[PDB]
Amino acid sequence: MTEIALIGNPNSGKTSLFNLITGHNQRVGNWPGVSVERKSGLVKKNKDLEIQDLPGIYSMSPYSPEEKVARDYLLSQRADSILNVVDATNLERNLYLTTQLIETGIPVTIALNMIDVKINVDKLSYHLGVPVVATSALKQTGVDQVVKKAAHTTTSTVGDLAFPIYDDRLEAAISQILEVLGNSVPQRSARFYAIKLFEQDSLVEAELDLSQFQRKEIEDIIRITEEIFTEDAESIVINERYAFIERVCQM
Repeated sequence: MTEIALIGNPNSGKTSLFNLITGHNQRVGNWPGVSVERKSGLVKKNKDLEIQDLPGIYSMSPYSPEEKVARDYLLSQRADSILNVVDATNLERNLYLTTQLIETGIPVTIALNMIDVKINVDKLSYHLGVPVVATSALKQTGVDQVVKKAAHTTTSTVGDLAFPIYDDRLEAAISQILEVLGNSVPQRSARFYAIKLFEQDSLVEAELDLSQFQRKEIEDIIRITEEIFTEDAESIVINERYAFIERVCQM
């Protein structure tokens, strides 16, 4: 069975789209160890697809349990695909999460929502390297198509993946964290873990069993990259994401 993770910003009509895809059969439980709601449901028109609703989140930071829930699920690789619900009226701000979702290594399909409620869909698709489909609940179009696209854009079907490329200086840091990580992380999510370690993410630092050597190399890399920017590590990433998004939205 194909498991499509539904994730987006709050107020993107994500919970609206979930209900319109799954119909009446909705199974709700609880995530392990936390009080965070676990919503799920099979696709109304295709019962062979289970849609896993994730809570509406703006980022994948170590500060929120909802954001931890979303992250941990995507790194456990229980999801085949990501169906990223994106509010078109606030494209730049919604794409902050998207860039992070793409880095996890689970193929992303974007349901570009609230088209009715101008963007060239194909150019946005091309510069993010992900399938994008305009979805309008009002016109009742592309909802079935975007599900189908996510359904066959999975960890199984897709070979290589396009990740957002940042400044050469940060890419230098990322590849040097990638070299020192070795096989301590999966190839699929390696880049995701490398950026989090650069940011000095509490969850990732504590999650990975890293040798004294690896931890010391990551430090040197952070120290030098912080000096060349004259900016703290976390901020460097934040600015890079927005810069990439602005470059992408220009298109």
